[PDB]
Order: sequence, then structure tokens, then C-alpha cells
Amino acid sequence: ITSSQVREHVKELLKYSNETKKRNFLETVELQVGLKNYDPQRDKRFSGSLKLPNCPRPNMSICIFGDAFDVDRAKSCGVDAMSVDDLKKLNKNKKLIKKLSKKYNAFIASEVLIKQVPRLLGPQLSKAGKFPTPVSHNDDLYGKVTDVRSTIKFQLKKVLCLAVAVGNVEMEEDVLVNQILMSVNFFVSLLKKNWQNVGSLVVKSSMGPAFRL
Amino acid sequence: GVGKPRGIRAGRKLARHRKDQRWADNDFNKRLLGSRWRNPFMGASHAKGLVTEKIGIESKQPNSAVRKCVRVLLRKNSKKIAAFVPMDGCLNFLAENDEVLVAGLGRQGHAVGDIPGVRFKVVCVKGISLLALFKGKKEKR
Amino acid sequence: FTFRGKGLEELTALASGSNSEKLISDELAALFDAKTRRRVKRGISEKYAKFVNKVRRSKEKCPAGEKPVPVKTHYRSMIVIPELVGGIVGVYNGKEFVNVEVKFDMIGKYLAEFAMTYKPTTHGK
Amino acid sequence: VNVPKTRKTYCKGKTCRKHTQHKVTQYKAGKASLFAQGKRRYDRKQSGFGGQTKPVFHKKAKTTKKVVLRLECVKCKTRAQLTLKRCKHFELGGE
Amino acid sequence: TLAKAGKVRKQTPKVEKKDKPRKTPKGRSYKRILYNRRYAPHILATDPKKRKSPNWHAGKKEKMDAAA
Amino acid sequence: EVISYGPPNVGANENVFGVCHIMATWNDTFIHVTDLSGRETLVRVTGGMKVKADREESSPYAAMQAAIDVVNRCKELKINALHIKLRAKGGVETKQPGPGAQSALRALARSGMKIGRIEDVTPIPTDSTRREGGRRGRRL
Amino acid sequence: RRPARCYRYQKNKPYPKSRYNRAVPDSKIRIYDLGKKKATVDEFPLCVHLVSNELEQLSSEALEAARICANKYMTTVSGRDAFHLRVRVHPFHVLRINKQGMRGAWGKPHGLAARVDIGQIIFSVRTKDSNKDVVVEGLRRARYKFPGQQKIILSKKWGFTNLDRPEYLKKREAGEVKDDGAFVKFLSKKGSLENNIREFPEYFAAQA
Amino acid sequence: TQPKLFGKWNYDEVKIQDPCFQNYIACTTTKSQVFVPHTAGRYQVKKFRKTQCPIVERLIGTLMFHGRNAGKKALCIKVVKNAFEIIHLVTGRNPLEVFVGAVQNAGPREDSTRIGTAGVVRKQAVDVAPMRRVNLAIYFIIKGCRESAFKSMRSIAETLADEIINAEKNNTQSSWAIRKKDEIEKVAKGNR
RNA sequence: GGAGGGCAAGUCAUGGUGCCAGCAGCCGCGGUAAUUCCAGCUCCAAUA
RNA sequence: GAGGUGAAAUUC
RNA sequence: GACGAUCAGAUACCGUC
RNA sequence: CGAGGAA
RNA sequence: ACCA
RNA sequence: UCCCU
RNA sequence: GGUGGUGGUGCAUGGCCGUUC
RNA sequence: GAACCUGCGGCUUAAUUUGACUCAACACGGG
RNA sequence: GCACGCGCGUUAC
RNA sequence: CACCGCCCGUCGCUUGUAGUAACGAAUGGUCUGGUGAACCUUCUGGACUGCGACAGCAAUGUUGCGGAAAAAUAAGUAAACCCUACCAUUUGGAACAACAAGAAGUCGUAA
RNA sequence: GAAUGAUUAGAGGUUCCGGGGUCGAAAUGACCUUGACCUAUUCUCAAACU
RNA sequence: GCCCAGUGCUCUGAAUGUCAAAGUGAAGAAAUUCAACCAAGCGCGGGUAAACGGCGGGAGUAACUAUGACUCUCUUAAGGUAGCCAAAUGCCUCGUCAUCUAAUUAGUGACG
RNA sequence: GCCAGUGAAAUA
RNA sequence: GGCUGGGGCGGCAC
RNA sequence: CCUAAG
RNA sequence: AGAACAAAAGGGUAAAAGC
RNA sequence: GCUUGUGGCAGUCAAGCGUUCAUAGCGACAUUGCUUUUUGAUUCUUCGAU
RNA sequence: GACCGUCGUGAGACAGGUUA
RNA sequence: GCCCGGAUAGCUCAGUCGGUAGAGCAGGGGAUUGAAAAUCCCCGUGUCCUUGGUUCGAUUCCGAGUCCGGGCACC
RNA sequence: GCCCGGAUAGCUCAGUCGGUAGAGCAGGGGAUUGAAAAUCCCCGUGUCCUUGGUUCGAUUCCGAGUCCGGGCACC
RNA sequence: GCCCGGAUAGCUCAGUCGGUAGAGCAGGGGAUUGAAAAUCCCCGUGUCCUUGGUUCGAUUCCGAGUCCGGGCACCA
Repeated sequence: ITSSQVREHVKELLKYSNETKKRNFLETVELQVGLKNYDPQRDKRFSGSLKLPNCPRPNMSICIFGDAFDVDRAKSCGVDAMSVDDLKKLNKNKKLIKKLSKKYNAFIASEVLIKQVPRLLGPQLSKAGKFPTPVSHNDDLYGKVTDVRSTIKFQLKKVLCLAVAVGNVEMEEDVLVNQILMSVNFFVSLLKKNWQNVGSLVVKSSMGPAFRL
Repeated sequence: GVGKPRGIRAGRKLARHRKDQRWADNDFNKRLLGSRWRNPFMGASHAKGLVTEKIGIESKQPNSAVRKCVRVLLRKNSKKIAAFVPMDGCLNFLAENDEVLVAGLGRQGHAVGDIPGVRFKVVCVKGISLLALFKGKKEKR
Repeated sequence: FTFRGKGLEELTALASGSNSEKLISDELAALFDAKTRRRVKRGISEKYAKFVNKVRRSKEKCPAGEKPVPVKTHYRSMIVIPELVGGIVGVYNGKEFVNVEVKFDMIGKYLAEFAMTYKPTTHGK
Repeated sequence: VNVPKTRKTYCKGKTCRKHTQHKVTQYKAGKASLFAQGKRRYDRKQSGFGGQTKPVFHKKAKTTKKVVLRLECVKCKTRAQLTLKRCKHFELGGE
Repeated sequence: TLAKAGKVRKQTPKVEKKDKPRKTPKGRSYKRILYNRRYAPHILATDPKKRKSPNWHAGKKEKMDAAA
Repeated sequence: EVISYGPPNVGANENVFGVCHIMATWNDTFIHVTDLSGRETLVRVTGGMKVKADREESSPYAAMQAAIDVVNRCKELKINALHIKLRAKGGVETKQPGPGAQSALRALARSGMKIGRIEDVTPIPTDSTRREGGRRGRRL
Repeated sequence: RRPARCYRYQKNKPYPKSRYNRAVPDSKIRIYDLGKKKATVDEFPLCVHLVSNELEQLSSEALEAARICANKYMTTVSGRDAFHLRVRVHPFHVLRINKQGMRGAWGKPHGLAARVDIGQIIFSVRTKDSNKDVVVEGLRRARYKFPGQQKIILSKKWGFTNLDRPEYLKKREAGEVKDDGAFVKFLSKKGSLENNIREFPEYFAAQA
Repeated sequence: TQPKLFGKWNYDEVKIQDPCFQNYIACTTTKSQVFVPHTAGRYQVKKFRKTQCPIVERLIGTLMFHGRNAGKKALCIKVVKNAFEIIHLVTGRNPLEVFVGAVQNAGPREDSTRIGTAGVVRKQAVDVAPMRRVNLAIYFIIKGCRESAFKSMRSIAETLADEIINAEKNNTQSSWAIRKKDEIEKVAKGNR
């Protein structure tokens, strides 16, 4: 709870383990948070790294599609399909628009809708996990998929999600919790007023918990 | 007893009482208060006069009619008099300014049931009885 | 450019045909309405015939100075005969005689149909 | 009297120059109280009694202030440039 | 009015009076005749309840003869 | 459960007493309940609280509702018996009970309620003071 | 009114007081011909006219009175068919009056009169021979009215009248107005027509 | 053997459970068991004869009641027969055991007597009699039928049928009849 | 000097008038068939 | 809520 | 006297003072 | 004229 | 007559 | 049934 | 000097009829 | 209330025959 | 007889 | 002529009337304070005249005495007149006002 | 008896739209009386007309 | 006599809105600048005229005629009450009728 | 739990 | 405040 | 007074 | 060029200066 | 003190009154004037005495 | 100096009336 | 004495930016009543005050007199 | 002579902002009454003073005028 | 010139701590009625002043705008 105990989630919580000495192999810590919890559309992000610094952790197939040319916008990589003859029948509704825009990351496709997005395609999907975000959709979905694959930084969109990092095993305290904060930027604060907008969260590394608030 | 007192010594009382309680009579109260002398004739039975003008008067209640009347000026008295000219053509003889002889109609007071404020009768024109002028074979001037 | 019912002349030959006997030859009969046909075929009066000739003299003797001698009649029950066209007959109504110029159109119709019998109503109060 | 919000009124700044659409609001007011020299000295009376100062102020107005047109580009990045239209009363873009 | 004076009399047709056939006895004679025409014993004779009116003879020539 | 307030003493053979005052005017009716000392008010229901039209502020109906309304409130005070003090603006007014009188009582008895002694306390005066109207009074 | 002192002279060029002097107390003689108008232009010939010999201001109202008594007799012994009394003066120059208790004052208009140049024709009328003395005696009237004045002269023309032009119009027996050039003869002069004339016509234009 | 109504409707198929209506109705009698609702009877003679009238005869009567159009029982007997067939085809019940119920329900139990004193119109609480109750019930039922039945292709034998059904149900939204039945009591419960 | 009543005397199928002229002591007469007006007739009363 | 009237209304 | 109400009208028959 | 106001 |  | 007539 | 008159007075009247019933 | 019908009033008209006027006039004078 | 005002009725929605 | 009956007052209208009190005047009468004709009486006065004596016989004259006209006088009776109060009898007066009488005037309705 | 804009007055239309009349009276031809615009005339004016 | 709306005065009164200085909170690094509450007073409520003073106006409106106790009205607290006058207040005014004069722009008595 | 998720808005 | 056929009320040739 | 009455 | 050119009056203005 | 509108006072023309006739006696309209005890303008003389 | 009317909150103000 | 004003039947009284004259009451003939009031239709009655002008004509629009009718009169 | 205020249905007075216009009373026709009042239902009414101008449109906004009203004219 | 309150049906006004717009009266339709009231049912219309942001949405929440209402203070 943004208090002294931050370094109790960090410093005092960095060698908890669950057995004997402390092992003999590398470490793996971070600092959990989110993306903005807005609705993955209107406003929740912009630009600027923390860091932070990371990438996947497990899988990365997100979202990118629109026309017959959006497939190759997911061929030399791996993404979801919006289909062509579906935006007039079933390419969006609940578990539909989901499918294409409901993965884990967010979305990195382009744009093309017309008079249909106030309760179907572009619509039903927003806070679900996608609704047309900033993925430099013009050359494709790879270069700006540096904001959708690796490096990172920590593009935090769709539904929660983000990253963190600072050191290895044991050598951080005030800058461990203050490294977790450092592992937060346009995700912990931003422009006009943004020093906080949530309730709680989690964190650790592999040991056991962090802040007991 | 009754109200009146029956004493042989109380004559005086009864006397004064009668003289008093007697004023309640109009006939008495009338002549007693030299009233007769104040009327237009000054008690008199008849009076001479000059015709001031022949005027007509309307009948009262159930009757509707133009009564013939002459406004007369009594001589020594000098009063305005309302005088009813009798029978039919009568007023046709009364010329304005002539001399007329007038007398009352049934007890000096109420005029004949019909008339309004008239208390006199006309009997002579230029000193010629009306009746006389009323019947051809008699007189005319 | 106007014409007339059935040919004013055909009728003068139709009425005064071979047998110009009864004022209304059985010819003219075919022309009139049932009511009229009824009457003639029933019992028409002779007076109606001397009245006829009275118009006759009025139509010729008068110069083309179009001044017809008005013929007077009470025979309001008479049905205009073809030869009766052109003359101005004075017809009684109730007060006086009405002068009416007989047009071709008023044939087969009762001579009374023109002598207004009453002055309809104007108003105010 | 119907102005039109933003209209390319050439202008400059510079570090810009040429034209540039300018979002053009009219000018408002601004409090002063307790900063103005006007105050720093005009706090007086002198002082157990006072009055004010020769110009204070009942004169005779004109019944027509002025539009403080405040044109300002966005590319030129600067700087909110004032203009002066004079004629009241009126109001922004109708039209 | 006024000019309406004696309207009646002026409008009345002056009838004349029947020039006395003979005479009307004035004196004990008249009182005598009366005595005879009414209080003479022939009238006090018939019922005093059924004797005629001293003027039923309104001058009616038809009832005038019937009586005499 | 419920937190009654009648003194801490029950018993289907232990009678509770509440003094019910009832004033019945020809305009309004009152129903009051109070300690047998009458210095602490409990229940107070008047016909006015029971209807809309000012004319009905009397009524037999208003007496029923104001009556039954009190009995319910009374079972909660844990009181079952009621003493009745009946009045009717005695003063210098029709010392006769209103209409919502026999109506109020009746309602209390029907809706259960036990009835203690019954008094009539319309204040009859010894003298008097110039009544309503004067000399001739309500005329028409 | 205010007498005839603001009377005949000059003392002021000519304040015809139109566009520049707005308030001209309206005229006085809104008549002018009052007589047997719509005349024949034959018929009521030989005109006798009333000339004034004296550079004056024959006032406003004055000209009126002229008309008044003018017609009065004109008619009163000759008829509505007899007159035609052509006004023939006419009254411009708005004169003015006067009224800081003596310091620089211009006039406010005060009645419009007219400048009888000494020799000018005034209220002059025209009628047939048999009206001579009629007219003549009458105009006398005026001379006696109106700040006189007086020609009561007998005339000729031109042709505002008879009017000598006597030998003239009595010569233009044949015609009326142009005449003028010689071309589109739409004044039925007689008699053929066009053809013949249009022969002779250019028949000379050609001689040049 | 038992003479069924219109030839196909057992009378003994019904019984009057409530005691109120027991004598103020016809289903119950031997004489009442008629094939045809036409008796040209002589009811309406004494001051209670109306009772002995075979309930449906009453219905037919109250039914031919609008002026010009009516006055001919002949037909009305029909409109009532078809209506019974139609009521059966819907609840397949002995339509008398329907019409009967309806009669018992549609009769107001309370009314207000208008008793005015010097301009003011006051009312009192009045309990409605049995004979009056039935009379009102039928009068009411039929009254409504015509209501809709007018410029409608819906027929009386249909309107009526549809009515007798809901009238038995107490369906306050489908029976112009029971509407008043309730309102009359309600308003009456107010005036009381 | 009267003739509806008081107050003796017309029940004239009389003429004129039409709430006008007028009568009438008091009742009341009179507004087109007046028993009271004007007048005829006949009657009554007191009778130089 | 009283009060007051046929109803109510100023009134408390 | 001041007010409500009632009345076509009410400084009146009722009502508040 | 679409079932007809005060009566 | 009003009541239905 | 006596309210209305 | 009559006849005749759906011409006037129902307040001059018979006869008849309506109303109170 | 509606359109016709018929009586009464009214207003017209050469003339619109006239009686009757709250039940006790008005499809009544057999209209 | 018709700008209309009444009263029996006839036909009907 | 019977509630569509009677009927009251305001104001108005129509036709009229001059009362009671006061004041004015007229006639008459009385009081108050004065002026005061005339005449009875009174004190005067004494033309004129009668007598006696003396101047002459006489007209006349002196004086004594007596009667006695005008004049004048005081007290008195007191006419008229005036002033100061009061009585009686008559008679007078007006616009507006007032009173009297009447009605299917007007507004309402008291009884 | 020139532009313009004012203003007098009658004349002539072999003239058109209407208010009065006529053989008159319902697409009445035809003349008719006041206005309504020409046409050759008459009368008198202009700082802001020539 | 009637007017408490106006101006004044004056009462516990109003469930609520302003309302200064200190005192409090919030923000800067302070200076300082924003805040919230806050006595009276104000404004809201009541009484008050032998307190200042006030006291309307037009339409219709039969029983010749003019007429208003009649009603209609638009209306501000209230719409001049007893009483009283051409008066030391009355404009027109020398008011109109009397009365006192030969005569009255004076007097007095009337009338509104 | 969540990839499923409805609803007015999904949580350890 | 002023200009003002003298001041003023008025009007603004302030 | 005119964002066009620029 | 009798109109039109916001608004007074005058100037001006016709492929226009009017639309 | 000018000026004289306004006041006052005379005057020409003769349509009219004056019953017959314009002028005995008066005169509409229109027009010429005198007057300085009205009144109105004006501000020259006199508030550094009327 | 002093009445009243009438305007004015007041002071006063009336080519209003009244008196010394 | 100058400033406005009305003049209209038997008596009290209105008038397209002239061209025609009216109700009211008196009034006589009716409808009406039992008769009458009241009321409703009808009659009637005149240089619209005398002069001069304007017009085709004036009661009217003009101008003066005229009678009676409200507002102005040493110092 | 100066400054003010209106005017709207037959009458007394509402209303508008530039589109619409009203109420009360009167009145016309039925109903109740024996008949009138009262009362009850039904109904119709407007150059928004004349006047030019603006405007797409004027009762309404300007400019002029008529009428009926009130208010100043002091030294 | 500051400081409070409001903007809702034709009128007067309620109104989630973001999910519906509701009273009372007027107006209208009907029953009742000697007349008029009072009664008694049933209805009628809403950018919830405007413009954007918060939210899945918002009469509501916040900023800003115009208007009206309150108040309090000065004025050379």
C-alpha cells in the first residue's frame, strides 16, 4: 500500500524460499501491476518506457487482421483472424470479436469499418481485450510489434498485463521496491494526474508473496 | 263604579271634565277655533271673483275625465281659487276676466269624490246664473 | 356554329304532313314523352286549335321588323307544338299575362313551364 | 459578429512564418490583488483618514467595450497573438 | 283638452216635445186624478201584492191598450 | 428477534394496563394511550392521520383505522388491557360524545384488546361562559 | 397679412427657396386657365391680354384675388363657355420675416410672390369676337385689384389666340403645325397621298 | 332417459354448491331439463315467477334486447346455441357448468343507494339480493357482448362465448361484465 | 227638482254619446247593445 | 393534526 | 370593525377573530 | 348519418 | 309520479 | 315508496 | 222590402265536445 | 342530433283562407 | 311560397 | 280576479300644498322718558264803564269807590306728537329646499 | 408647347380597364356620363433639376 | 373613521442565505493564495399610525326629462368616515339663491 | 481461475 | 457642467 | 449593423 | 437605366459596383 | 428708443344689404394707409443709484 | 413675524389665499 | 368688444374626402286586450337659420353678418 | 404652443416575441316555468385607429397624422 | 464586483450517491348533477437549459457557457 513496506515486498521478500540454504541457480523476479484498466480503447496509454524491460514469458499470439492482406500480416509470425465474409454475419458479437481480438497481449491490426462499430465489430471487444490501439499499423504488424513481441519495455494493453525487472538474485532494496516502481512509467503514472488509479495487486519473484496488505 | 265620579258635592269636577274631554270633537274644535273665518271665503257662504283662467283637471281613481275648472281671484279676500264649472257646456260661457259667484260643494272640505283639490262651484257669469245660460230660453250675452 | 334538336323543318312537314288534321299528327306523337302522348292520344281540346291559328297570323302578318303580336291565353296546359316556335304568347299565371318568346327548345314541354306562377322568396327581418 | 474560430490568417511567430490555422478565442480578465505595484504603493490613505486618488473614477462610459481577439496558431507553436476588432455588441461564429 | 267642451250636447239631435194634446190639470185636480189612477178602490181591490208599477206604462203603446 | 419495551414481565395471566383517552368531536377524533399516571405518552392516533378530506376527519372509518392502528402498536408495547377515559370537548360545548366515539372503542375490542374500567370525563362546568355564537347562535 | 411692405423691389436676389429653403409656406394661386378650358383652338379667338409695366412683385394672395374677381365677372355675364383666363404670371420667390435679442437674423419664409417684369403679360385671357367688351370691361376689374399694373391690351400672335397671325392662321386655312421638314407625312394634308408627294419629294433631293 | 340441452349437454353435469343461488336458478329442476330454451312460458306473472325460468331462456331473453335489431327469440336461441358449441370447443366443459359459474361470479354483492338531501348526493352501503344478483349478472354479461360485437366481424355467438368464459374466471381484464362487478362493489365500498 | 241603491217613481228592449262630454250628497255611473250623461216619452215628490 | 361547515375556507 | 364562505348581489342569516 | 348535448 |  | 311531479 | 252569405261578434246564444276527472 | 314527411310560428307574396296556443294548439278542425 | 325558430312522425347509422 | 297573491323603503317621475316656529309689515292697545294745544281754577291786570265829592249852569276835567273786557300767571285735567319697552289681531315671503298624494317608474325584496 | 420632378385648366381621342343610363339586362352587339393613358395645347416652379 | 404596502420604529421570532478582524484547514520553499466554518448587522417573519404620513380613479344602469341608494368593471394598504365650507384652504370666481342697499368684486344665510 | 463468460458491472 | 435673444424648463448648431 | 453585407 | 447596391443624402456603378 | 405684426383708426373697387334703387344710411371680397395711451418684438441709454 | 391650503422625505417652494 | 360653438319635422337631437335627410316623442291608422297599459309595424310633417361665393348641383365644403350658448376685461 | 399615454369583437378591458389574437358582458338558438327572471346546455365576432416604409411575412418595428386622455409653461 | 441555489410536463416543482423521469394543478374524456362546486375513475407532453470529458452506459458526476433567482460588499 504505497508505504514503507514496499521494501518488505522487495528487500524483506527476496530470499524467502521454502527449504534450505538458497539453491545454486539463477534468479527470476519482477513487479506486478497492469495496463490502465480503462477499456482498451478511449484512453489508457501512449509512449515511453520505464523500465521494466521484458517480453513474452509464455506465448504472444495477439491480434491482427482485416482484409485478405492481413493474413500475411500474421504469416511470418502468428496471430488471429478477422475473416472477410464474417463482418456481415459473424466476426463480432461476444465470443466472436473476442476470437480475433481476444488473446492475451492486445491488438496490432489496422483499420476498416465504416458504419459498423457501435455494437458489433470494433465495439464488442474493447475492455474485453482490444479496440484499435496504437501499433503503427501502416507497414505491417512487426516493426511496431517491437511493441507486440519483444523489447519492451512493457507495452501494457488489452486486459491488464505488463512487465518489470532490475537485478538478479540478491542486491536490491530501496532500489528493489524503488526498482519495481522504476519498473513502472506510463503504467504507474502519466500526463494530467496519474500517480495512482487502482486498489491493489501482487508481486514476488518465485519465493512467496510480497506486500501482505 | 265607573270612571265618572258620582258625588253630589262633585259637580265642579264633572263640569270641568266635560268642557275638557269635549275638545275631542272636531265639529266643536272647529267652530271653537275660529277656523271658519280663515278659509278663502272668510266664513262667507258665497264670494265674487274674476276669472284668472279656465284650466282643466283630471279625474281620480276609477274615473278618467277632463273636469272644467276656473281659477278665480276673490275680491276682498284676494286668494287663488280652484272652481269647478258645473254642467255640460258650462265653461263655454265663462269668458276670461268676467265676474263669477262661487259657493262650496257639500260641506266645506272634501271635494266631490271625483275632483282632486277643488273645493268650489261656479254659479254666475257676469252676474248671470249659469243654469240660466244653460237653458236656451233663459239668458245669454 | 349551333343547330336544333330534330330539324325545325322536318317537323313542319311532320306536323303539317299529308294529314295535317289533329294539331299533333301521330308523327309528333313518336317524339313526345309518355305524359304528353297520353294526353293527345287521350282527349285534347279543340280550343287548343283555334289558339293555334291565332299565333299563325301573328307570325306572318308581322314584318321582319321582328315585332310579333302577343297572343294571350290561359291555356297553360298546352304543350308547345313545333309550329308554335317563334311567336310570343302572353300566358296568364295568376296576376297578369306573361310574354314569352318561344324557342325551339321549349317544345314537348308545357306552355305553363314559363309563366312563373309565384315569385320565390327574398329575405330579411 | 460571426468570426469563425480558426482561420489561416498568415501570421508567423516566428520560428515558423507563412500561414497557419489559429484557434482564436477572445481575451478575458485577470485578478491582481496584493501583487500589483499599483497596490504595493496604492495601499495608503495616509492614513487615519483618506479618500482615494484623483482618478477614482465616476466619469461617463461608452456602452461598447472591444473584442480582444486572440488568434493563436498551433504549428507556429507560438504565440497567442492579439488583434483588435471594435464594435459591440456581437459574438463568435454563427453564421 | 278645452276645445272639447260640451262635445256631447253639441252632438245631440234636438228632438221636439209632443205639443200637449189637451192640458194637464194643475190643482186639486191633478192630485185627484192620481188618487183615481192608483188609490181608487178598484186597485186597492185586487191584491195589494199583485198591483202594477205606477210607470210600467213606460209609454208602451202595445201594453197601453192591453190594460185599458 | 424483536426487542419489546414493555416492562420485563410476561404471563398469559398477568394483565398490562394502559389508559386510553378518547375525545370525540363532530369534526375530529382522538385516541390516546398512556401510563396509568398519564404523564408519558405512548400511542396517539387521530382521524386526520387517517384520511384526506377535512370533513372525514371525524368519520366512523377514521375511528376504525386510528383504533386498529393503535392496537397493533400496543401488542408491541406488550400491553393488552386498556382503561378508557371518554370525553368530548365538554367545556361550553355539546357535552355529547361525537360519532367516532362508539366507533373507536368498538374497534379496540374487536381487534383483540382487553378493556379495563370505563369513565366519562367530559368536563362539565359549574358555571359557564358565553357560548358559541351569541344571543341567537348558529342560524340556518 | 403684414401689408405690402415685403413688397415690390429686390433687396434679395431671388430665393426661389426650393431644395435649399425647405418650408415654403404653400402657394396661393393653384389655378391657371380657370375658364372655358379644353377649348377649340379655333372658336374663342381674338385674345385681349393684361400686361404689367413695372418690375414688381405681384404678390401671392394678390394673384389670387385676381383670379377670384376675374372669373367672377368673366362668367357672371358671359358663362362657363366664354372665359379661359390663362393665369400667366406665377409665383416663385419665397419672401421672409424677422425675429440674442437683435443679433443676426435671416428670414423665415413668409409668402410667395412673382416678378412682373415691366412689359410682362399677367393673368391674360382669350375669347371670341362677340365677347370683346365683355372680356375687356372685366379685366378692368383686376387692374383695380392687384398692386396695379395694367395693359388691358388687345392682341394677335403667333397663335396663343385668334391670333394675328390673323392673316397667318387665316392663311394656314390649309394645315396645322408642321409642315416642318418634308418626309413621313403623317399629318393627312391631302390628297392622294404619299405616292405623289414622295415623287416630288426626292425629285428635288435628287437635284443635289 | 335424460333430455340433454340442445341435444348434447347433460344438465346433471352441474350442481349449485353455494346455497344462495340454489332456488334462484334453473339447472336444478326436472321441469328445467329442456331440449330447447324456448318455452313461451308465463313467467313474469306473479311476483317471483321469473325464478322458475330455465337459466338459458333468461339469457336468450336478455340477449334479444336491442331495439330495432331485436325482439325475435327465434334467432337469439341460435346465437346462444352456437356460443355454447364454441365455449365447449375451448374448455370442452359442459358449457352450462360454465355459463352457470359466470352467472354466480358476475353478480355484484354490494351496491350504493342514491339518497340525496337538498342538492347533496349521498350514498349508503347496500347488500345486493340474490334474484337481483343473478339478474344483474346476466344483464351485465350480455350488456358487454354488444359492446365489442358492434362494427366487428366478431359475432355475438363468439363475443358472448368469449365472455361467458372469462366471466367464470373472474378475469378482471377480459369481461366488461366483471369490470363493473368489481367497480360497483369498489365505488360502493367507498360510499358505504 | 228627480226616476240604479239610500230616497217615492221607467222591465221603455227609444234616439245621440263611447271612460270622451258629463253625472254623482255617499255607494258609484260612462270604454258601441249606458236603468245615473245629452234628450224624447211616461212616471214620482213638494207644489205658488 | 386540531378547530369549524351543508361542504370548506381564513384560523392553531 | 377585520376577515373568511354563501350568493346574480351580501359590508345579511353560518364560520374565524 | 358512424348511435346523437341541456333536456 | 318516482323507484328497477 | 313519497323522495321528484 | 226580402232572399242567400265558410262574412263579424263562442265574451249574446243554443246543440255538441275538451278540461278539471 | 340526421335526411325526408306533415302541422305551427316567421318572412315573403297579387294571395299565400282562417280557427286553435301550458297540459285543456301544432298530422287537431276527420285539414 | 323560403334566411330561419318550434311540434308530432317516417327511414337509418 | 285567491303566491304567477299581497307588499316595503331609497331615488325618480306625475299632479299638487304652504303648515308649526321666527322675522316683516298693517291695525289696535299698553309701558318708559319728554315736548305740550286747549280749558276749569288761581294770583295778578284793569281798557271800558256806574256812583259820590271837588274845578263849570253844561261837553269836559281831578280824585275816592265799584263792576269789568285784552294781557299775563301758577298748580291742574290733558288732547295730540316723539322716544323706550311689550301685548293682541291680521297679512306676507323666494330659487334650491320641504311636505302631500299616486302608480305594471328604478333597485332589491322587509313583512 | 426641352431632360427630370413638380404643379393649373379645359379641349381632341374615330382610345382602353369601370362606377352611373339607354334599345337596355345575363360572353347584348351600340352608344353613353366620372376616372384611367396618349395627342397638339395652358397655367406656374426647383439648394440638394436642365 | 379606514388604511402597517411605503419610511421609520420595535419582539422570544425565521427549518435555511451573506456577513470583519483575530482562530482553523488546505497548497507551495515562503512570501504569499485558495478554503471552510463566523458576533452583530443585513435580508425573512410579526406588532405598530394620539409614529411620518396616506384616504383612487370609467362604464353600463327610465317609467316627460335630468337622474343613483343599482350592478359591471380596471385597479393600490386603504379608496374621506363622522362631521365642515366659495371659510384664512375653492382653481375657474365677481361661484349660484336669497338677504342687507336707491346701488354691493363687501358683508351674512344658505346649496356641494 | 483463466482462453469460454452473461449481465447495467466478474474475483483468489 | 456648459452653449442660451436676459436667468429658467426645454433643444444640442457641446 | 456584415463570416459576408469581406 | 425608371432597379439594386445595410443602413441619411448626395456621388457614383449595366458583360457592372447590381444577381 | 426704434418697428407696428398685433390694437385702434380712417381709404380706395363696388358684389352685396337697404322690400323699388349699388353709395341716403351702410358695404363682401380684394387692396392702399395713419396711428404710438394696447400688446409684441428689440437691448441702444441708465444696477461704478432710476 | 404668523395662518392655511398645495408640492416636497427635509430645508423650504408657490405671480395661490390670509393677517401685522 | 375680440376666441370657439349650436341653428335640421310638432319639441329635444346625427350626416361618403358633398350628390340621400333621420330615429326619438307628440301622432293618427292598426296588430294586441275582455277593455286598457306596455309593446310592434305602418302615416305624416322641411330651402337642414339669412346672405354672398366654390361645383353640374351645397343642407353639407368656404366667407361675413345672425340668435342663443361655455372660456379673456385701470392702477 | 412644448413633453407624455393609449386605441384590439357590440361594450369594458387582456396579449404578441414579427407568424398565433383574447376573456367577461352583450347577443342569436334550444332547455326548464303556466309566463317572465335567474339558471342549464349550443353557438358567431375581429383593416388590432388612418397612414406610407422596412421585411419573405407587420396588430406588433420605424416615419407622418387624426382622436380621446393626462402633465409642464418657472426668474 | 464576489459568494450561495436553480435550469425537468403548458404551470409549480420532485428526483438512484451512474441503470425508471415522477408528483400536485391546469387541460381533456366519462359517471354524478335543479344549478355550481366538491367528489369519483381514466389520460395527456419531456435533448431533464447548452457544450464536451468520466463510465458499459449518466436526470444524476466534474469543467465550461448562457440565463434566472438569492444574497453580501463597495462606488472617484
